[PDB]
Parts: sequence; C-alpha cells; structure tokens
Amino acid sequence: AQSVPYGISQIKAPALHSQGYTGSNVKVAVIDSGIDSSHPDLNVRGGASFVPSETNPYQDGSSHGTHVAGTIAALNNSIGVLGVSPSASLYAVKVLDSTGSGQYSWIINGIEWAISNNMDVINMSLGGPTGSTALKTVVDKAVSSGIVVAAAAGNEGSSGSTSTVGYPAKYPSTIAVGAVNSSNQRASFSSAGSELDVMAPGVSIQSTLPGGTYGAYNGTCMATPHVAGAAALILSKHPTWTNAQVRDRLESTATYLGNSFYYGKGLINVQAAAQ
Amino acid sequence: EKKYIVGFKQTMSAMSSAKKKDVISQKGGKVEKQFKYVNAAAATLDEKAVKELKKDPSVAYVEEDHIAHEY
Ligand SMILES: [Ca+2]
Ligand SMILES: [Ca+2]
Repeated sequence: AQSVPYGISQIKAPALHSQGYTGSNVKVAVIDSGIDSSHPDLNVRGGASFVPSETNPYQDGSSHGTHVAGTIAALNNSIGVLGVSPSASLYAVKVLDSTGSGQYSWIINGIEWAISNNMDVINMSLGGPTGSTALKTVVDKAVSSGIVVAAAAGNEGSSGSTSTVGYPAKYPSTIAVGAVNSSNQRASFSSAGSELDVMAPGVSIQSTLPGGTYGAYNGTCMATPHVAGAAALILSKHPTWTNAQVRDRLESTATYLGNSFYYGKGLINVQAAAQ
Repeated sequence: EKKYIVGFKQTMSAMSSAKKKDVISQKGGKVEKQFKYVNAAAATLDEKAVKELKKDPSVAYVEEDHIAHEY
C-alpha cells in the first residue's frame, strides 16, 4: 500500500492530481548526491555526474539525493510514498559525493548540464555559507534561460537580525525555501533572512532511500523538493508559463504564516498557485 | 596549491578556449575545466599564480573553489 507523506497533502498537491495534473513531461534536475534509480518507487530518465570519485549519477552513497527525488516525483502506485509531481521526468545531476559534500565548480558543472539539456526545473537541496561569483552567474543564467531554480534556504537557524540564508539561495534569482512542520510552525533550524521566499514541509519528511527502502529526514533540503515538484505541477497545467510566472504564483498565493524574515511569503499552496 | 575558480573580463582578453587555458597555464596554474556558460575556469593554483592572475587585464577575479554541503 502507498502512503501519502503529510507534506504532500499540506501543499495541496493531491488536488492537482485529481484535476489530472501530475507533472507529466516536465524535466526536473535533482542537483544532489545522485539518485538510486533501482528504487521501484522512482523513475529516472537521465543525468550525469560531476563528482570525480563517483562518476555514476545513478548511485547514491549519501541517500540525500534519492530522498529529495522521492519528495519531487515518487511514483503514484500501490507502494511506498507519493511525490508532488509523480509523472515528472527526474534527472540525476550528481554534484555531491557520498558524504554529501561537493566543490562549487562541480555544482556549477551540474547547473550548466541542466541548462544545456533544457531542464524545466532545478532542485538544489544544498548550499554553503560562502558566496561565489561564478555560482551566482551560473544560477542567474539558468533563470534568465527560463529555468525555475529552487534552493534550500539553509539550516543555520536564526541569529538576531542577521540573515543566515546560505548560497545559492541568498541570490535573488533563486527561490529560497525555508522549512515548516506539520503545524505550519517554522522549524527552529530553518535559516532566516529577507532572502527567504517561501516555506514548505521540512520536518519528518518520509521518502525514498537507496536499496528500495523509505525513511524520514528533516531540513530545508526536504522542503525544497516540495517547491520544485510544485513548479513541475504548475507547468504541466500551464505549459506556457515562464519561470518568473511560476514563481510569482507560488509566492503570491502562499499561505501567510507571519513575519517574512522567518517565513518569507509563507507556505506554498500548489492548488492556489495553479488556478 | 589550492582549488580556485578564475573568472574573466567580458572581452578584455581571455575567454577563448585556448587563451583562457594559456592565461592560467602560463602562471603555474592548472585547468580542470572551462565553464560553458560562465566566463570562468576551475583551476589549481600556488600563491604566485594567484597574484599574477588577479593582476592580469584578462582576469576579473580569483576565488576559492568552496565546498558546499547537503542542506
Ligand atoms: Ca509510490
Ligand atoms: Ca533567492
């Protein structure tokens, strides 16, 4: 039997599925530690690896990329879980090794791959506290090319009025994604700052793990794929909408939660956004 | 040596697949990759190479190739 993780219901993705919209033909790059494409609850259509010591993108020694992939597009069937956009085409763009670490140049190579292979959506459930000119340039280019880029805001919590939002989420072109629990409360680890754009479920998020298993993790990284999948749903229903239009709808129709320093525009509502 | 990203000025030289390589390669630097969409290159550099590069009319910046982590 299939379970529907609470976060998937929380952003109102099932309403889109009932309308007949599930992310079909929308190409989503998972720029992460790889995706174990042997998982029976996942379909992976392609990808590439820029991690020098781990050149097969369909192997994931961290589990992070597989878990993110399942929140985005775990298959709608009789097993495991359900992703936000279960018919989306997933691409394994491996830029982190099995420890979940990656050089910025590898990440850039992964983003450039996404550009060159006409991805519709990029998910980056990763960041660091350091900025990079090359990184900004590449993310800005992906966005000016028409690609939706969702980035984890970071898990550095709050520090008085100083922004703890990491990179590349800090840059204006990306959609920075914070984390809320099932009560719509900000998780205390979720980074804060005026760069925050939206929140999504990021506490106790059940999804796919390598080896055909399932498990829950917490993080703005688990929150991010909710937003990448939301984008996939919206574009499967509005295939002419640009990335800026997708973003504007996700933010303008978000459920207000409070002070935008801690919550951005609030919790995404994919049902409202895709009206 | 360290892991760096070397960026180039829009047209004030070096972009070209070869003068880019050349630019870094002839300061001790070593190139692992030339970015397709970014006017930059991932390279390995000693301290001398950094100083020379930063001061090249073709170079806009010399930044450390930082290490991110799963968020
Ligand atoms: Ca399933
Ligand atoms: Ca941003």
